Amino acid sequence: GAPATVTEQGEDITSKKDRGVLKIVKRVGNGEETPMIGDKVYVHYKGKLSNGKKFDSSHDRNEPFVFSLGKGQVIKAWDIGVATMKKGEIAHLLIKPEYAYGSAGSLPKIPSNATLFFEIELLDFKGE
Ligand SMILES: COc1cc([C@@H](C(=O)N2CCCC[C@H]2C(=O)OCc2cnn(CCO)c2)C2CCCCC2)cc(OC)c1OC
Repeated sequence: GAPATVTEQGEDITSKKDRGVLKIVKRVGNGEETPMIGDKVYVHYKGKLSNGKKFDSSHDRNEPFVFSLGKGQVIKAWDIGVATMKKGEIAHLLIKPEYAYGSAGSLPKIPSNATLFFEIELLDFKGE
């Protein structure tokens, strides 16, 4: 499935090169520009735990998910990943626990040492 394809073909977009965040572009976006730190960013996404026990979607609540890039408002993997994305881009990320909820997890929703998978669409970004 999509997670396995990322684990095999996905590009390592971490600075440390520890394969903590792997990316595949699934639909190529418009323009050359990607968002800067501090940009207000608008996305739709679907996400799941590797263990299969929890799934989440913006689409579920039908409304775009909005956050300020690079401010740690989301897990580190998103600050890294969404910064590589162009407007209109859809991407897959596979994320080791160190770039998500770590050894502590975020119980009861996320267990300790969880791997996460996301499908993300970058709708738009604006400068603060
Ligand atoms: C850990 O808590 C959460 C995790 C997540 C999901 C998640 O891990 N993320 C949500 C989308 C942004 C990336 C990442 C995250 O940073 O979640 C924490 C988060 C949720 N909202 N925000 C901004 C508001 O402070 C940050 C997670 C994906 C795996 C399947 C179960 C849920 C969604 C949540 O609310 C919808 C959430 O509760 C606040």
